[PDB]
Amino acid sequence: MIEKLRNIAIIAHVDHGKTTLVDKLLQQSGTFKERGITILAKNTANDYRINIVDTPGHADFGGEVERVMSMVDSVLLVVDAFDGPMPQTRFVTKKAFAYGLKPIVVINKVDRPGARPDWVVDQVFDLFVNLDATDEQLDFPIVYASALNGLDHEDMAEDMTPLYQAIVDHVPAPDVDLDGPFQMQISQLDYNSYVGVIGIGRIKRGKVKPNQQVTIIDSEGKTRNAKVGKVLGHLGLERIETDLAEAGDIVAITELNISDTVCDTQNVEALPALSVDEPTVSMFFCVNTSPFCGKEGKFVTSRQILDRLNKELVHNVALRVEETEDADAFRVSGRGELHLSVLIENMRREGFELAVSRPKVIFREIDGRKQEPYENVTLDVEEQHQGSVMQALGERKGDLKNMNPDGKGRVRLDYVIPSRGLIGFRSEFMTMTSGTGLLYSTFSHYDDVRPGEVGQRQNGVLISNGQGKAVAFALFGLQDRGKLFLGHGAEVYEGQIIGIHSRSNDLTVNCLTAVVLVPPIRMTLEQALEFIDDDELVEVTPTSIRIRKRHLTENDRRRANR
Amino acid sequence: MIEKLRNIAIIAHVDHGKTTLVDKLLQQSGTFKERGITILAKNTANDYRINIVDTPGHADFGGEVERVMSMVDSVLLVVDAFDGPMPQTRFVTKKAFAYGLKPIVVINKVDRPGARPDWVVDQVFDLFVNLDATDEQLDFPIVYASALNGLDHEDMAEDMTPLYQAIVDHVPAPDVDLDGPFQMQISQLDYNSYVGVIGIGRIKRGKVKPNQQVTIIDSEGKTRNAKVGKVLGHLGLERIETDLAEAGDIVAITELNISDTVCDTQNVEALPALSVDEPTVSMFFCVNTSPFCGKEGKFVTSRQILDRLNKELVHNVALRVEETEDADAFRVSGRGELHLSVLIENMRREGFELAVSRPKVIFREIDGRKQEPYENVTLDVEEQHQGSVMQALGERKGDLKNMNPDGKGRVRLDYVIPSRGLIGFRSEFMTMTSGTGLLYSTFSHYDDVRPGEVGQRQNGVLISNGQGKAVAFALFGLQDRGKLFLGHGAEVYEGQIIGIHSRSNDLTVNCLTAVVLVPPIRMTLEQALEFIDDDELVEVTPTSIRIRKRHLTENDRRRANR
Ligand SMILES: Nc1nc2c(ncn2[C@@H]2O[C@H](COP(=O)(O)OP(=O)(O)O)[C@@H](OP(=O)(O)OP(=O)(O)O)[C@H]2O)c(=O)[nH]1
Ligand SMILES: Nc1nc2c(ncn2[C@@H]2O[C@H](COP(=O)(O)OP(=O)(O)O)[C@@H](OP(=O)(O)OP(=O)(O)O)[C@H]2O)c(=O)[nH]1
Repeated sequence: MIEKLRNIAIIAHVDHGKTTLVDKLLQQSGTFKERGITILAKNTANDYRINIVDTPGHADFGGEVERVMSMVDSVLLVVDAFDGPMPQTRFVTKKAFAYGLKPIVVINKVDRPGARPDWVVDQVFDLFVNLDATDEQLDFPIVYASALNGLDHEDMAEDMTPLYQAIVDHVPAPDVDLDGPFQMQISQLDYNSYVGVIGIGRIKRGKVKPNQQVTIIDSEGKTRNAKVGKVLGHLGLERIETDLAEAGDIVAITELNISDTVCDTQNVEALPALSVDEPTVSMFFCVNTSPFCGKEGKFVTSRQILDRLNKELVHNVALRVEETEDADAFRVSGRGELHLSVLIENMRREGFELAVSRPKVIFREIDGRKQEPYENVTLDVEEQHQGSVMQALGERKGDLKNMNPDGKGRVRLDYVIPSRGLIGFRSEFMTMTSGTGLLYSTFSHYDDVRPGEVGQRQNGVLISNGQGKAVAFALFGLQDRGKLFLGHGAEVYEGQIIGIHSRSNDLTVNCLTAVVLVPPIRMTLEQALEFIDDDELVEVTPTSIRIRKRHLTENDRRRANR
Repeated sequence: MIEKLRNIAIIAHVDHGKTTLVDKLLQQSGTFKERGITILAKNTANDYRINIVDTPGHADFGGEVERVMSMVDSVLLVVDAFDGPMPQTRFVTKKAFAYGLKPIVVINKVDRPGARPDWVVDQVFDLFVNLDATDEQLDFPIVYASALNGLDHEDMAEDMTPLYQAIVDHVPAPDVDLDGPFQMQISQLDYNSYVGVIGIGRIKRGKVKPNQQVTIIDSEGKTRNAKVGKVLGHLGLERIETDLAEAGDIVAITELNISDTVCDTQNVEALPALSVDEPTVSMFFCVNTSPFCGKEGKFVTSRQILDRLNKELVHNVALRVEETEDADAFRVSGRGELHLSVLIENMRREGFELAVSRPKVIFREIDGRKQEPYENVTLDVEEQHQGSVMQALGERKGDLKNMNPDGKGRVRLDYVIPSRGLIGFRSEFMTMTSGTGLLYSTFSHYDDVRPGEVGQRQNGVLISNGQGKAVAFALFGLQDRGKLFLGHGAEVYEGQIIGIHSRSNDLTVNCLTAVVLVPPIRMTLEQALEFIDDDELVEVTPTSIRIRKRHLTENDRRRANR
């Protein structure tokens, strides 16, 4: 059972000719476009299973495939005999060397009259070498292939059985331990409207029963298990129990994640592996409980938000979601802020109403000291805006690297700064430069702490105390103590922010009780996200953005004290 | 002599009150705004010298100050008693902790009626702590200060002698070796119209005589020495010989560089230290020997180019220049390509005529394997231009990190690629996207090799064979075999490129002998630089850009064979 299994992954390009093979290969199945993940070719002339996971030619985002070939121990790279190798395979293959197994080349479309076998074999070598190995040698691989089912190999018997061999000879079964505690890391992931969350992966240690307690790793939660199932033909069928080394799937746990892990409960722990897919930012997703409880849009009862969040986790790799104590709340994490602000803005137009907390970083503990994540920052501002921007960032732990003046009168700057400290300067490096704040930046890596808090705002806010439209009567008078997000006539409610206060402390005012008034500010989504403190939320609807305190009345604000 | 010296550096901000102190401090000098680098306060009630190097409040580019405080062992930070600490000192000071000595706080303007001594001392602590230390403690420092020459310290005798002490107590003399072979690394740098190149730095080992042979390090050259001089008052005066630990200056060697080194010739070698100021790119600067030998501009005879190159090396820190075998040629290196293309474009408008070779990288040998430099690349292109840009970079060793789609229909991409391989895609990622090729990128660090050559072009070129204007007679006929940088009527010469050829091989054609002609391409400076091969040069004048082969006639091209 253990030495039988052969875990591999297919790769093909615009020459749509994958299976094709598998389809015809099915010379076993139930003897008596398109999918999937995966397909068994359990065959003989031993009854060896052969799990075959499709590696997508379409590059998803944040690198899906890293996870795919972490399962398998070898690969199948199909190529056209007339065309030759192609650029869409370069992304996959270049990632199948460093990690990393024996490959198997498959020269298809030989049955074509327009075809070039000797030339393609030679064309492979030169583009295949540039990717090191550094073996091959064999690299065998170097088969014929005919979907339609001569010269070179063989030729030519049952253009099928010969291949079988190719896999079983050169691809080995995974070095994994049958016995001991159960252990598995979840490589792939998917979802269904009723069924819930789904697993998929190889099996590192032990075995699994349908009803069998387990524990989640990276954090602590240890929810139960219910139903389990494996793979046969183009289908996923149920199973009572199975051992090891099997690309078999699973349901009824948690939320669960890509690069997550879950083993037994005794004599185990833990599971590492990042590899470079870990998230860096956390924020909450809780349902809108404010005075527009399902007014402006359509989707509200936390049931469906979960679905909407889950369904993204199928083809969004760089994303993690987590369950909470209070069930109308979910912590959603990702590769960045604009990786999370995309999710939010997409849901607005679909017609959602909900609220999200402020982005705190993921200080992922890397070896002794509690490391946090940093970004390589690029600025292009005018020379008069340098002395300001140097000051504003030198206060957020702004270590400068290589400023480079560019003749013009315009100057370039290259900072590196902690993610935690880079929350807020997206508003200010625009407010300073006055439109000409050419700036966006990339993630670098995990570095030490600042340390201590650094990305905190000064100011308080001008808070309301009732429902109604803002008036000349109030707004022209309130706006002397700092600025405004709103203007003449706008339905507000108790617990909202209409604007900024000129000092650090906050205020509760009434807006209902020579104007001539100052327009308001354009606070967009991500600007609202970066803005809020550790006691404020961002109310988002399909129509406009409004910001609120977590507690509505002035006295409910005074309640928060421990 | 050795335990006497005290090497320190001043720091002050908009409160222009440096010296001020020094000026009045001169209580020795020759007893019987502005400068400089540096000033001695050789005094007593031992005759201890005190070299004082000004650290500029103006941030230069590529970090000048790293080098400044590499000389000194402590610092003097002057501050206003009324105002307090300021943002321009944040850049300097934050770099005086990690490397790194005892500081000395100086509370000036106490004599002002508007002044706040107790408050400033307290204001220091909080902004001074955020920069770790992690001592202080003392941190003493904490003196009075009156230019005009009470409460707190002292007070108050000769508001001058007390200070002297402050330096001599807490600042130590440098741990350096009097004896053995001579050794020194050149921290600062400057130039004069006749005199030549100048040194400046501390003294690590040994001593120096005026006429005394020596050797340069990082490479091999071992040119002679002629004249040497030290510091007394606001002046640099000559000296017969001096030992160790002395911020003393020097002339008549080489070219010479910042972060360069030069020791004896026996029992020595070598000098390290980068620290992060090393260059990454090399290109040549040779005089224009082509058929516009001093036509369109004014400056040509290699004498003055050297001056122009040298004078930049005073306040351009991220730059290195080197001498050659053929004296009408100089290798100029820097922190990048656009750090070097700025120098070039500036010289054009001044009225220079010269030529430069193609940028090859600086594969600086970092530990065993010959490492080369890499860049964090950022792309913002439209979704239809992704599949192209992935192919074009996957061929230049384009390892993708974190692609991030942004809802719109526009997509973001974050590559990392070897500098060597990123030469050329600045033309192509514009030629693909068709104006919308939002791209510039930052240096990352030194990584392994590709390896092997990767940033080489395919095509040959359409080369001329005589002087005259391009005609309908030729150009409409030549342009069938690839494209053109020029059009109807343009004075050319033998050995120039007018355009591209459709295959990899080159061609020699005549342009003098239904048109209707295709306009030409706009080949700018940096586009011309990235374009040329390892046997082509870029001719730059104050008027327009033209590109040529290194050898003029077709037969002179056939000459290059070994
Ligand atoms: N001559 C030849 N062609 C091959 C071979 N393998 C695949 N093809 C071609 O590929 C197309 C389908 O792509 P495949 O890659 O085979 O589909 P698959 O993902 O399900 O394997 C077919 O085009 P189609 O017929 O237009 O599509 P359909 O009508 O089959 O749907 C078929 O002609 C081969 O060995 N020889
Ligand atoms: N009250 C007071 N002022 C101080 C003190 N130290 C410096 N200053 C002021 O600083 C200005 C000059 O800047 P400094 O920093 O002293 O010049 P420096 O670089 O040569 O030392 C002077 O202004 P100025 O007089 O307008 O310039 P000038 O007429 O002297 O050129 C002077 O009034 C101090 O201890 N007390």
